[PDB]
Amino acid sequence: DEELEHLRLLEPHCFPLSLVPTEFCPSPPALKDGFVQDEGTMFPVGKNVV
Amino acid sequence: QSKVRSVLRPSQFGGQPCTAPLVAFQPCIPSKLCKIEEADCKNKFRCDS
Amino acid sequence: SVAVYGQYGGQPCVGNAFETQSCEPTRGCPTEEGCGERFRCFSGQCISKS
Amino acid sequence: GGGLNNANVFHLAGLTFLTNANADDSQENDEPCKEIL
Amino acid sequence: QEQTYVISAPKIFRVGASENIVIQVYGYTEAFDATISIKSYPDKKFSYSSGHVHLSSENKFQNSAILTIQPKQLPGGQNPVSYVYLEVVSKHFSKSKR
Amino acid sequence: SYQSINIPVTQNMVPSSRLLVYYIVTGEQTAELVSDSVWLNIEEKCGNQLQVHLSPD
Repeated sequence: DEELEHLRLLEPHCFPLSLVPTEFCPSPPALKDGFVQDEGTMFPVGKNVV
Repeated sequence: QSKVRSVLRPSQFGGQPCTAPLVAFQPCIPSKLCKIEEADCKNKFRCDS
Repeated sequence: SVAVYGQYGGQPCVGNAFETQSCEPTRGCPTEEGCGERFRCFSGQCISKS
Repeated sequence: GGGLNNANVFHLAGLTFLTNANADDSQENDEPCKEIL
Repeated sequence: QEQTYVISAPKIFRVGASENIVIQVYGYTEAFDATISIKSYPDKKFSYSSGHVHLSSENKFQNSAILTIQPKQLPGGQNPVSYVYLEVVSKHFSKSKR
Repeated sequence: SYQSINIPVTQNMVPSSRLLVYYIVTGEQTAELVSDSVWLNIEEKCGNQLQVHLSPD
């Protein structure tokens, strides 16, 4: 099992790459007197929004 | 990074060899930076080696 | 695989132990990283420019 | 503009690049270029 | 050596800048996607930014990712981060540069 | 014959700007990155071009 975990972590192009994200946040909450500059249809995990 | 094991007893008198690596290596992503740098000598001629 | 090995001059197995199928791959072919700063031999091996 | 090489062209343009096409920037120092324009 | 790529980037990433990073691949035919990402150094543990870019004959296999090092996500403290990993990942290659 | 760089010099270029061009050719079997660059002065015109004048000249 160490083969699967470590080498797929280290060299992802070497394995079948599910590159498209599987999970997303809901849309960012609007502010009082403010909005999001990069509004979009999907918000992958770890994405920043301004 | 190195992973290593020990001989509990050697082979001898024609018994089966250990037949497997005593040390394995795995590529890491390192946490620290290399503090090793070239200690270029003051005056001796530096060979390209 | 060979179920039963031919023995005592019993007839060896006949035909190929492999066959090949076309597919659609899920995984991509990894490319060469070129020699960068190193000299490239025509084969694609790399050596010190020195 | 221009340069001694593709790598030098990129460096003097103020760029850098990742490629497998047998070139790399790393040879060239981050020197304070001072040509007058 | 038909399948090749260039990713080209500013010589230095300015902190908090919106930096436009552009990728070209050569000799591919099947439409495929890559991600370009900025990651903490040396550990690659923290992604400062990432961009999915689709590359196709439709794009002549060219795209750019726009990536920004938000100033607060850097660890800061006594030591400024001096260096960062730019990364590319695709079905066909991965490379990272400091 | 290759398409020329027919482009508007957009307003973000008005500080003197720069151009770089490149291709990769795969050669016989070995690839080479080929590239060139040039300097482009863009005449310092502001975006606002704020014009202020004493009307009772």
